[PDB]
Amino acid sequence: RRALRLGVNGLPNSLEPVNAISNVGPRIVNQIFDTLIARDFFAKGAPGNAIDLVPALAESWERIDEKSVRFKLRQKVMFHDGVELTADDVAYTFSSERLWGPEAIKKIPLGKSYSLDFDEPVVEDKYTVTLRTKTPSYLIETFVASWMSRIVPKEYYKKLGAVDFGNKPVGTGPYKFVEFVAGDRVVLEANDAYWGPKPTASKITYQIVAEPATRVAGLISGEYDIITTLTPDDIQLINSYPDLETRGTLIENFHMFTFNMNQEVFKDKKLRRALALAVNRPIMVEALWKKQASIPAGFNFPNYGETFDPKRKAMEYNVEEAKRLVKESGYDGTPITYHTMGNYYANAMPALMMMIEMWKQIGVNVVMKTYAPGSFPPDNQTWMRNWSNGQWMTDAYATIVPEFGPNGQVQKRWGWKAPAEFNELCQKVTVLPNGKERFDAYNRMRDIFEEEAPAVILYQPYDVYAARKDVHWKPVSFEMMEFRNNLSFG
Ligand SMILES: O=P(O)(O[C@@H]1[C@@H](O)[C@H](O)[C@@H](CO)O[C@H]1O)O[C@@H]1[C@@H](O)[C@H](O)[C@@H](CO)O[C@@H]1O
Repeated sequence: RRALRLGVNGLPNSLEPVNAISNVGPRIVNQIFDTLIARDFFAKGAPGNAIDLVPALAESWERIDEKSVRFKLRQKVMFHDGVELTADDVAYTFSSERLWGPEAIKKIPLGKSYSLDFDEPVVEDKYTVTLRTKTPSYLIETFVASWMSRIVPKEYYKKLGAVDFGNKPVGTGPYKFVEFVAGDRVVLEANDAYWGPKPTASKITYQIVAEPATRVAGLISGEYDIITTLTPDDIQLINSYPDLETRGTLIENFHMFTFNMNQEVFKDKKLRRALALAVNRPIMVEALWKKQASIPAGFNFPNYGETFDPKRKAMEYNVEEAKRLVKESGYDGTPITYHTMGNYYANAMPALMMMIEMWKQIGVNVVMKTYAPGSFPPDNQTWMRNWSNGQWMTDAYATIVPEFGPNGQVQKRWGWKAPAEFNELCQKVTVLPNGKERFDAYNRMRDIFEEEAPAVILYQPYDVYAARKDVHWKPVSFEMMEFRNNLSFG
């Protein structure tokens, strides 16, 4: 079989699947591991955006009541080191010890804040396990299909510990670990003992090429089979080569900028709001995205299903109100830094250059500060920074509650003093079933989010890849690459 060569924007600092949650980790850990339930993006001929959930490590499952789901595990599934998958591995994956309890904070810093209100799993037998929540949760199934729920081997993971496991991962997935050179490459090889569709590449190499121009050159020269994280300005050149093409899709993620609200100038909402109200998103979408990016009506996305609000108004744009907020905030004209890891995010620096000019027109002076991969700056040296959030559930709970809620990092680490009402609503939507009360609570949370501006949503990126026409592979509407029954050569 052909070896697959990928030129990527970046690499995660660990292959521990929860710590690898980012724009760059899932395309790798999706190959090493499996989940109990998987999303089939290609269900019923869909162009990589189907919402259908299908059996994966769980052959079947059944919701018992408002807070428990029983899973019947596929038998004779082997981890890469030979160990057979059992309910004990699944129980460990979703345990207090490894994932969501207080002891897990050191190993998986965001484990607890991104998890449901789990109770300890119950192992019924070697192939039967029940996942439970202490309080009602109708999100167990969507959680279990998500990037939080890749199944790790209990004994091997405990032996190494989360850090060393992150450098030598073992999973049940179609590709097994070969090597990891931090900040340079990850190499995987075919797991020919895979339980599902057999791997079609002999090897996969994820080679970091941080500068997108160099990545495009690598595809043109024949060094890479597929490249990631391009902008729509690269489409015409790549498609001019008869043996190459672009493959793009709008993904269930939003780009944003956010603030270190421990900094004096951002403790209060006024200047955060001034900066938010001066962003002309449609002009950025036209200039940098060739109309392909999508601007959402607040923290509100169609993948939320029953908790998506299609009637919501656009996020405000008001240059004159922004000018008045700069004056009322007492802002004295001092430059404010905005950190970016180059173009880790497609259009990060071009968007920042536009926003710097928009902010100059309201009297705020912003300056770019770049940081290298793996060297995220110290928190107290950051003021503004760019970020993104993958919308990882078929529900509005994610990402507003896990990221911006009372137990989340935006309030605890980055100092957002959220109104008490916002936190009360976060607690309510966590346990309520779908209905008018829950739907209205998310809309009020969205309104407070826009009023407070702890972050400023820019748009959903149009994720552009480029590939050799002789490498058959279709993108999916999420920040990952799927190769199961979706990778062939010739
Ligand atoms: O690639 P990202 O946008 O964010 C990562 C961030 O996690 C990491 O600290 C930083 C330094 O290496 O690099 C990127 O900015 O990944 C986010 C993730 O942080 C978030 O938890 C998830 C759900 O909201 O969405 C991702 O897109």
